[PDB]
Amino acid sequence: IVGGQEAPRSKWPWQVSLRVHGPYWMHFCGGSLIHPQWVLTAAHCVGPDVKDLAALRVQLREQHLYYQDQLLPVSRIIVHPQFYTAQIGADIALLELEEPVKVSSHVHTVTLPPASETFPPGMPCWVTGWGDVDNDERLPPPFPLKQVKVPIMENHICDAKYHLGAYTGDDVRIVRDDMLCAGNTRRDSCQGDSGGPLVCKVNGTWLQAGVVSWGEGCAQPNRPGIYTRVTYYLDWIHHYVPK
Amino acid sequence: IVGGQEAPRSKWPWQVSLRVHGPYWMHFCGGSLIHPQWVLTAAHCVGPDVKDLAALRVQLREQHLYYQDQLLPVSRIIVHPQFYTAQIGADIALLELEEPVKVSSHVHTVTLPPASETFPPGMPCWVTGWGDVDNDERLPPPFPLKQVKVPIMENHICDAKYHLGAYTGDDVRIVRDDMLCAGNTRRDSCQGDSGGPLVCKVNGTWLQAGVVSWGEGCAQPNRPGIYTRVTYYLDWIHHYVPKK
Amino acid sequence: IVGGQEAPRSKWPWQVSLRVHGPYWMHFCGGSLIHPQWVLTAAHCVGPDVKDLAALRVQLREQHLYYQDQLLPVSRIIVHPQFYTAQIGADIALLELEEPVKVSSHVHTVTLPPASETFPPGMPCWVTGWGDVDNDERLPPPFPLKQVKVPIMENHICDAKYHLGAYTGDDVRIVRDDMLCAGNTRRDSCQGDSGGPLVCKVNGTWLQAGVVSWGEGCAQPNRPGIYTRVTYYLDWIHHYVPKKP
Amino acid sequence: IVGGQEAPRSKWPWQVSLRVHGPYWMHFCGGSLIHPQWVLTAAHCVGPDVKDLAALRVQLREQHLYYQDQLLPVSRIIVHPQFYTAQIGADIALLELEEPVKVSSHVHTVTLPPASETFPPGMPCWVTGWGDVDNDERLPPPFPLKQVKVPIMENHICDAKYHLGAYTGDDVRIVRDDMLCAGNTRRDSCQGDSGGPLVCKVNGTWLQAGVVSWGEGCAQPNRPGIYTRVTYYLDWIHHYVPKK
Repeated sequence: IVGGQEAPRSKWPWQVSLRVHGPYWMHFCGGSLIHPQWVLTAAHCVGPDVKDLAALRVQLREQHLYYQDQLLPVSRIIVHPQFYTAQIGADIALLELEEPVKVSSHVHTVTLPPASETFPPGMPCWVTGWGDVDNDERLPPPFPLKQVKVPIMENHICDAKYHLGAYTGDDVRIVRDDMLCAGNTRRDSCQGDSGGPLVCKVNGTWLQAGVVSWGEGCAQPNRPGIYTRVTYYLDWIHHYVPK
Repeated sequence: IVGGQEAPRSKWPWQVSLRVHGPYWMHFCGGSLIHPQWVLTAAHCVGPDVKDLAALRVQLREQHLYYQDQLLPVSRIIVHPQFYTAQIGADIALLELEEPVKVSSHVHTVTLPPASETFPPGMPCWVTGWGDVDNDERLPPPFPLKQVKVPIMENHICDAKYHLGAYTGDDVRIVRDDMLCAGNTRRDSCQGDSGGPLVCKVNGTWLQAGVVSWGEGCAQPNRPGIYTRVTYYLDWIHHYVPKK
Repeated sequence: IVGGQEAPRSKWPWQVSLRVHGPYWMHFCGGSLIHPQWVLTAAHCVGPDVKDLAALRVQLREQHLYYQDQLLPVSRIIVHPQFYTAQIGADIALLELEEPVKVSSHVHTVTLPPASETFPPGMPCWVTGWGDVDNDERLPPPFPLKQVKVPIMENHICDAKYHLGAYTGDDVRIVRDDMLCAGNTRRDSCQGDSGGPLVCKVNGTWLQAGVVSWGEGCAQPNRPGIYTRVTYYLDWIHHYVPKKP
Repeated sequence: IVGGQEAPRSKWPWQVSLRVHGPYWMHFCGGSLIHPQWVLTAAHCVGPDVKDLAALRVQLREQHLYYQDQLLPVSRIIVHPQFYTAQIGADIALLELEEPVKVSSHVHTVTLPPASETFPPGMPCWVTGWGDVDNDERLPPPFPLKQVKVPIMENHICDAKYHLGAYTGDDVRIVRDDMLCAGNTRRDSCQGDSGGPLVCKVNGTWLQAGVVSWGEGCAQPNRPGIYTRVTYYLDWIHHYVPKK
C-alpha cells in the first residue's frame, strides 16, 4: 500500500494473506473472505499455470504478518477459465478452504455488491494489504496491515490516462469493461497487495467493489491502480459460492 | 539464444543491437535492418510508454557486442497503435535512423515476405541475437552473436501446448493469428533476443518470418517461443518504410 | 545461529539487538547488557570508522525481532583503541545508553568472568542471536531469538585447524591469545550474531566468555567460530563501566 | 581504476589478468610479468586458503578483456607464508607459468627495484588494471585496460590519514612498514585492480614500487590506496625468481 497508514485492529476482518511454501510460508498476495469456506483473490496470484495445492496456505486477518500464524490448507483453486494475463482481464480466482472458518467480530466475511450496483466516480473506497509501500520498497517488519482511501474513477477517464505518454491508439482499450480504476500519485495499491479487496461503504454496508489486479508501477502519474470489477463476475462467483 | 552456436561473420548482415543510455550504452533488444534508414523491432522493447529518443542508439551487425561500437542516433520511434502487451499482440515497432546507412556484403537489409507466405512446419528457420544462453543465464563476454535453427510449429498446435498445465479454457486463444511459434526444449530465443529476427530461407532468399516477442521462460516444456508474424503487419510497415 | 533452537522466553535476559537507521531500524549486530547503562559488543559492528550516534539504537531482549520495539538512544560509542580488524584482534566495544534501563527477571545484566577463568574444553557454553541460520541464509520472519550449545576448543588446536588447507606458515599465529574458539560443522554463530554473547554456566552462574567476532564462513570444516576473549579486556571494560554498587 | 583513462596500446606490456573458471574465464585480479615464467600478484587474490591450479589461468596484456584471450596455465602458486590478511601484511604471491612467454615490444617483463631504492613522497607513479571505475561501479564493456597517475605518499602521513575519523589509537599502526601508499579522492586503484603493479619511472627505467593490496573503498577522503612494498620482499621474490 502506497501513502497508507497501519489499519486499526477492528478494521478489515475479511483481509487474508496467501502464503507460498519456501524457507518460510511467505506472503505473495492478498484475498478477501466472502464466505466461511471461500477466499476471493486475483487469478494472476495462482495462475494461469496450475500450482501444487500443498505449497499454498491462507492466513486470516493478522495485524502483523508472520507473528501469530495459523495457516489454513486450501482444498481447491478455481481460476476464471477466460484468464491468461491481468491486462487481457478475467483476473479473478476462488480458494475453497478445507474447513469453514468460525467467524467473529475480528474475523468475518465481506458483502459482495448486487449486479445493479454502480459505484459512482469520486466515491471514497479503501484498499488494504501487506504489499510494497512504494516502487521496489518492501513493507518493513513488523509488517503491519496497511489501508489507504482511494477515489473510484470512471473507466473511460482511467483508459484516457493510460493513453497519455503512450504510443497505444486512443481508440484501442487498455482499461476494459470487466476492470475498475482507483488511486493517484499519493495513494495506490502495489506489489504484494494483488488479490486484496477494494471496499466501499454503501448504506452502512462495506461492499467489495474490486480485486487488486494490475498497474504500471505504484502511484505513477496518469497510471492509477486497475482492479477486477466484482459486479462483472458475480454470476461466476455465485456458480461456486453459496448465497 | 538457447542451444545455439556463434554465428559465422558472413551470416545475418541485417542483425542490429538496440542500446539504452546508462553507465554504458547497454544492449536491451535486437532488431533487423529492413531499409538503409529503418530498423524493425518489437514494440515491447520501446513501448507502450513514450521514451526519450536521445537515450536510444542502434548498433549495426558486430561479431562481438561492445568491441567495435559505431552507435547511430534515431530520429523517430513508430510503435503499432494496437500494441499494449506482447500477449495481446501487435508487438512490432519501427526505428527511423537520422541518416541512411551505407550497405555492404557484411551489413545490409533483410527481405520481408510476401503476404501469402505462411511458413509451414518443416521450413528451415533461424533466430539470432546476443540474448541469454538459458533462463537467468547471461551471454558471457566477449558476447558473440549466436544463431539457432528452430522448428516452426502450427499456431493451433502451439495454442494447445500453452493450454497444457494451465487453468485457461481450451477455447480461449493464447497464441493469436498475428503470432508465429518456433523452438523446443533445446532450441529457443531468450531475454535480450526480443525484437530480433526469425528468418527462413525460401527459394534461395532469406525472408523475415518473425520478430522475437514473448514466451513462458526459454526452452520450457510445452512453451515454445512466440514471434510477431511479419506478414500480418506488412501494410502497416509499408505505410512508413519506402519500397526499394 | 547455525544448528540452534528458538530460545525459551525465560533465557538470555542480557541479549540486545543493535539497530541502524534506514527504511526501518534494521538489526545488524548483537550485544549484551553488562550494566543498566552499558552494552558490550564487537568493535567491527561500530568501527573502526566513527559513525553518527543518531543513526544507532539499542533494543533490549525481545523473543521476536521488530514485533515489540522500544528503541533506546546511545550517548557514547567506546571502541578499543587497538582495534582495526577482527583478525588482528581487540574486537570489543562499549555502548553507553542515554538512560539506565530498569532491570527485571526478563531483562537484566550478564556477569563478566574473573581474570583467572580460561573456559577449558568440555565446559557447557551457549551463543545466542538473530543472525543467519546458515551461510547466506537469513533468519526467516518472525525472527525468533536462537540459541546453540557450542563446544569450546583450545586456542592451539583451533590455530592448527585454521592452518589446514591454508598457505599461512604453521608458526604464523592466526587464532590470537585475546581470542576464544567454539563451534563445529553443526553448531556455530553466523552473520548478524556478531557482537552477541558466548556465555558459559560456571558454578551455577552464567559468565560471558566471548563476544562473537569472526570466522571463515559459518559451520565450515576446520573453521570454528572465533570470539573476543572477555577476560583479556576486563581492565579496559572496568575503565568505563562502574562495578556493581 | 578510479579517475583513470584507457591505456595506450604501447604502454604497460607487463600487465596480466588472473582468470577463475566459471560460466567463463572471469577476471578477478591483476598481476605483473617480472620474468618470462613468473607473475607477481597479491596473496589475497589466491589465498590464504589453498586453491585448485586447474581453475586458474593467466592472460597477458590485452587492450580489451576477453576479446582475444590466449589463456596460460599456472604450474605453481607461491603465497608468502606470513600472509593471512592484507591489513596484517605480506600481501604478495608468485605464479609460476607452465611455459616461459616469448617476449616482444608489446609483451615483456617489468624491472624490480634494488633493495636500496626509496621512491620519495610526491614521485609520479602509475597504477593500471581492469578494476572498478568507482565504489560498486564495474568497468563497462568492452573492458579497456585503464591507467592513472598517483603520487607516492610517506607511510607516516598515510597511517595518520587512516586514523582521521577512526577510533583506532594514533600510536596503533594501520599502514605497516611492508606497505606503500598512493592516491587521492580523484585517483585510486579499486576492486579488480588487486595484485596489479604500481610502477614509477626512475632514470629512464620503469620500476615496480608496489602491488595493489587494500584500502577503505576507492578514492574515499583520508583513505589512500595501500600497496605491498616490493623492496620489502625482494629477497623472498629472488628466492624463487631468477635475476636478470
